[PDB]
Amino acid sequence: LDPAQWRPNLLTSSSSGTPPPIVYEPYATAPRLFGRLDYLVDRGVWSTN
Amino acid sequence: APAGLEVEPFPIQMQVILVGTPEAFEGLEEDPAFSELFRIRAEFSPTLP
Repeated sequence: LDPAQWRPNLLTSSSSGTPPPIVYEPYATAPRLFGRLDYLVDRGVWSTN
Repeated sequence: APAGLEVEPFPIQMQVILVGTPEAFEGLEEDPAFSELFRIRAEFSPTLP
């Protein structure tokens, strides 16, 4: 059982609500909009979770 | 690289003094963002009295 593959990945948290989350993203490239999926290298093997 | 670093935005305290031949700016003044950022045109007279 891989501990990394079964863990809730924190994206954000709201300590607020006034003001609401205002995300100005002027560099709206796909990695900067939808997020990145980075990988770990294990002996030349690409892995992700 | 498998995974980079998420570098946060940095408030810029420097000021940029570009230097260029006028035809080098003829191809760079087309952006309205250029006019908004660089506002002081220090233009050298090619001929002195």
